[PDB]
Amino acid sequence: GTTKMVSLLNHSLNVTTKDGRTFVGQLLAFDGFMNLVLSDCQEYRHEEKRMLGLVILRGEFIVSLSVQGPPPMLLSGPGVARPAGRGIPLGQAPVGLA
Amino acid sequence: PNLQMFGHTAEVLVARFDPSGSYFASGGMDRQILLWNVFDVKNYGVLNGCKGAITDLQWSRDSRVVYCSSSDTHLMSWDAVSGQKIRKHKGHAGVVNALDVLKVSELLTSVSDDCTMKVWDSRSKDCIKTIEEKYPLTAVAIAQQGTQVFIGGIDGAIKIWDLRNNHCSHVLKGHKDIITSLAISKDGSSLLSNSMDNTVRIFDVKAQRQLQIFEGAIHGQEHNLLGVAWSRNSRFVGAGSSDKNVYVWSATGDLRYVLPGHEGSVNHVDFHPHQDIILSCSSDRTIFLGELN
Amino acid sequence: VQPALGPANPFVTKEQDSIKNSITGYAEREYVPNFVFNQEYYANTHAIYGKRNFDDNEATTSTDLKRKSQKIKERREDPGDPSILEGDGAYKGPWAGYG
Amino acid sequence: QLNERARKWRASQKSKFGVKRKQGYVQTEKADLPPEHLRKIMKDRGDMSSRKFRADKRSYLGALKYLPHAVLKLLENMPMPWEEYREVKVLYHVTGAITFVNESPRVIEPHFIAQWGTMWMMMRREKRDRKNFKRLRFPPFDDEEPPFSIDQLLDLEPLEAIRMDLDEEDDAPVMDWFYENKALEDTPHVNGP
Amino acid sequence: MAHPKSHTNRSLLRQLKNTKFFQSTSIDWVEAGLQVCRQGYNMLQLLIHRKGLTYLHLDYNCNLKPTKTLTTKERKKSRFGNAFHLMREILRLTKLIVDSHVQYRLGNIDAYQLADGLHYIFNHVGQLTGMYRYKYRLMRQIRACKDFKHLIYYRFNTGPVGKGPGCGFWAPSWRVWLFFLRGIVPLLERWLG
Amino acid sequence: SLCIKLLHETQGHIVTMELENGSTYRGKLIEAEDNMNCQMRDISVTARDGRVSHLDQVYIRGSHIRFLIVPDMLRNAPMFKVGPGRSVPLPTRGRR
Amino acid sequence: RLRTSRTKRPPDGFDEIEPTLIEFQDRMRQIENTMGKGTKTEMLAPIFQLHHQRSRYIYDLYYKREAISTELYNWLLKQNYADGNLIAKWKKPGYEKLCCLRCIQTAESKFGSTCICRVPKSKLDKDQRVRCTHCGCNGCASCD
RNA sequence: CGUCAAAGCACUUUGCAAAAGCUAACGUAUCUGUUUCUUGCCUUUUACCAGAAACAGCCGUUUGUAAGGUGUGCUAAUUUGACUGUAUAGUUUUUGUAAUCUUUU
Repeated sequence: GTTKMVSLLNHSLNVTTKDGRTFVGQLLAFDGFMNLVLSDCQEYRHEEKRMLGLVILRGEFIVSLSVQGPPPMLLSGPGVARPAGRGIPLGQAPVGLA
Repeated sequence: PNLQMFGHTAEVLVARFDPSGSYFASGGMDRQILLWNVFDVKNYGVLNGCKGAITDLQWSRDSRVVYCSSSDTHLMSWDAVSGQKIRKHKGHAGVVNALDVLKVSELLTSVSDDCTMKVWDSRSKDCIKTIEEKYPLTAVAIAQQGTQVFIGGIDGAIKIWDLRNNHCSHVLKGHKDIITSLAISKDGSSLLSNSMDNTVRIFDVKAQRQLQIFEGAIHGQEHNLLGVAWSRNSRFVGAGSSDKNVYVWSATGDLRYVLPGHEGSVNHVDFHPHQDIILSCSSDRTIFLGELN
Repeated sequence: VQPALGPANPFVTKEQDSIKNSITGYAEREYVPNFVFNQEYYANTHAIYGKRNFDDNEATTSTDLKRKSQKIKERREDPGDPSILEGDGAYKGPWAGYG
Repeated sequence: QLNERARKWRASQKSKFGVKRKQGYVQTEKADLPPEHLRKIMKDRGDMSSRKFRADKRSYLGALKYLPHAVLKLLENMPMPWEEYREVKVLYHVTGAITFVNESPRVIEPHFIAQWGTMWMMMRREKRDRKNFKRLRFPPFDDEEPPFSIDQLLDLEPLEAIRMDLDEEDDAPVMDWFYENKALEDTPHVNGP
Repeated sequence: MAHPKSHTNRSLLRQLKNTKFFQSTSIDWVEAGLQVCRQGYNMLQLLIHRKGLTYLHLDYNCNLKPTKTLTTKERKKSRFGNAFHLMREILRLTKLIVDSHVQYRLGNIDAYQLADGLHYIFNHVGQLTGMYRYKYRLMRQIRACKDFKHLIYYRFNTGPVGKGPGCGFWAPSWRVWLFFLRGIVPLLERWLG
Repeated sequence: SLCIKLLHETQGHIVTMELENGSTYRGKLIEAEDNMNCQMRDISVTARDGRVSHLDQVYIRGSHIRFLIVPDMLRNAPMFKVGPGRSVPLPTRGRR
Repeated sequence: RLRTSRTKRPPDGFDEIEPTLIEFQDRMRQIENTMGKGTKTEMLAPIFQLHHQRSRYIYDLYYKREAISTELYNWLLKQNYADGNLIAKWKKPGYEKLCCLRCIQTAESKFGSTCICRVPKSKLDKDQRVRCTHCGCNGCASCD
């Protein structure tokens, strides 16, 4: 399967681990064991913070996943114009009759 | 100026501005929607794919997505920024004739020759509702509220249906023949309607009687669906005719501007959302931007 | 509209009065779907024939088309059928003649 | 009254959009005729003598311009020795004014080499075991004599022509088509026709 | 060799097929050879008569000759030109190639003789058709077809079985004359037009 | 899988990691594994107490690793498509 | 399409059909070789009419009476005894008794379309029933 | 082979567009002409000899796209793409060494 997991790719995530710690950052790479790779990571042990960088977690260590934010980031047809004119028709009445 | 731009190969039908007032779209029998600028009046994308002829455009109220109503059951959807296909809303078993859109660009209504009205979501690719009458339907309009949908058929009976109830609440009367285009005001308070009796009547939305029967805009053997519009103020009414003339009314029951220019039957007249301009289209393969100083 | 104004030339014969693009009459381009023109043309012809015929021939109908076909159909010779070059069976086809 | 309204309506919509319909008419492919239709025209016209075709005669010179182009389509189709006759396609002026052979020979190359090699097999073998080889006379038919009646040739029957003795045991996977015109037109060993 | 130019495909033979004046059908090769060989006979006759040049008659073997014997005043009217004659002698060839098939579909000839026949014709076109005297380049297409003969014979002929007739390996000698028409056609229209 | 190849690519650089033990180790990485074994040198351990030490050579078991911490340039590295019947990611010229 | 001795034989059912198919060839030559009479357009009318019969025969033998094997019917078409292009239309409704493929060409006609024959007798007049010029149709419309 | 998405499908007829982007057979084929020059054989010019450069035609090829035709299916078949595609309860991840208590700030 893993169809849902590809959809998460390149989003800022909030990942709770078995220790209780919570890592945060974008998701670059993903596995069948749920090994996650995360970019520009920050733990929140708890009024606390730390800067790590690139972090590769195991599957054993991970508990839950949750998105913090969204993913980060016919030329010219034939037609031609002209000016005015607005000719008057001598005849009245509809197009087909006469 | 006036600006009579050429471009299409065959009979053009529908031409509309964005809600913003920065583009045209146009497309008829060509199987080609051709986008335009307003203020250096040049073409843009050739939206290609529809395997039936187009019968109705309508910009999404985001001014990005466009919706068609081909003669081969499809209702297409186009990214006007890029110009790629999004979907093919496959449903009806016949030729679609009209489209309508809401504020919320999400819901669409179409009208077949299967005698079936159908409401569409831009997320499902299927019908939300299916209202089967009996005789092939032709014109439809949805209110600003996102509640009342007006149907126009062959009986001369503009029926009114809500999205909650789905009951024949009311039926407009006194129109002897055929409806070619409904049109709700920018209030949500009154319709316009072209009959084959040439009585370009206005109706009420809430008591529900007539207001003013306008008379002087002929349909004949061609059997094209002719259009009507409300001006941005809702002062003027712009009805085209098969007499090559754009009969603009005063909405008080007075013909003010009657400007010719086309060499063939006229189809769908429109108005710009702010500055006084008139889009007028016609089998002829031509289009005008009639102004008032 | 803005009318002309003046006394109007009194002499003016029939031949001068009409506005003519090309001698006989004014001629201008038209944009009628052809199907309308073809449909229109036939109806007009029937009326012209009818006066010459002197017969109205009733009105055009539904179901009575089948009666009109049968009435035409009955007189017409039976198809020979395939495989008979010769007569006494023979193979008259759509060629067959009513009589 | 409503039933008739719709009947008129639907038809008008059908002329505008109509399943298989062009601008109004029903479009179709230019279907090719019976062979006898062309053959008759050649007989009836003859030597452009009679008045009945005094109209055509203006066009007939008009054709002259495109004669050199008819020769060239014809010779690039010549049937080849191993073939008994070959069927072709044609454009004719309904006036009976020219016949354009409208095929290109078109052939699969290792195969065609093979064939022409196999000719050069028989053709040497046959020169050594004949003794009295009678080469053609030329101006095959005398000057005065008028050209051949086509209807005579359709009776004659073709007569057999070169080919080589392909033993079944050894040349199994070519014997069933090593002497066709468009070899394996029917199989998946080629596009289609 | 140039590297080919970008272009949309013109194709004459599918334009003519799109007007209502040409129809399509499928027939036998030798029929449509005779068809041409005739068509051209008439297309010259009608030109000869329209000039009122009615004291000359073309033989059915594209051979032009006077009957009356003329004054110098009546000869200057005859004096047909470099084109018509080239156009004619291209027919005289087409007649030989076709007749020499007609003739093998009577039985007269039989295949092996016919292949040889064909081969003799191409390799000797200088001698059967007096064309070279209206288009002297032509003596290049001739010289080549002679310079194939040599090359083949002294590879096939020799073996242990070499003297006369037989051969019939015409394919190379045939090519030469096709590619010639490729280049003449276009010019010979302009001249005939 | 890509989460393993990234590891193999940080061989040579200096790595930080965390074990179930509770302590973190820092040093040059010499060899890794698909299991997540490791082989490092000049390691500077720091436990829960804060106690620093030195370990010349070390082997590990992946099962015991919680997570790694890898150099910054290893985010521009290529992440391939892999395939159904291949172990190592690598780039792929052939069919698919 | 001429087959000779020393060739592939056709399928088994064939040689019952043989006589009738020769009956057509014999008649067809008799039209070619003879001279017409009226206009040079009319002169060619009896080719198309005959050709229509040859195909109906086979269209009859395979689709109604059922006296032929699929193997043979196909062999007949890819041998040009019967026009498939035509027979195709006979299967389609509306064309169930059509004369000649040439009467259904919009592109032949001065303007517009369709050999007057193609029109259902119902509508058109008594004066203009007449006959087609191509083939000498006379009410090819499926019914009238 | 498996999944998902798109699309009728295979075969065919015309129309309309393109076809050095980084040195390379649109065509492992190959013909005629015009102009400008150079040499041949020559005096009637044409018709030609055999080299060059510059332009042209013609016989063909490929691709995309649009509309059609035949046969088959639109209660199906086929094509086309895309893909982080495999099954493991017994030691390195998904059938647990967990559970529980107490003290310090």
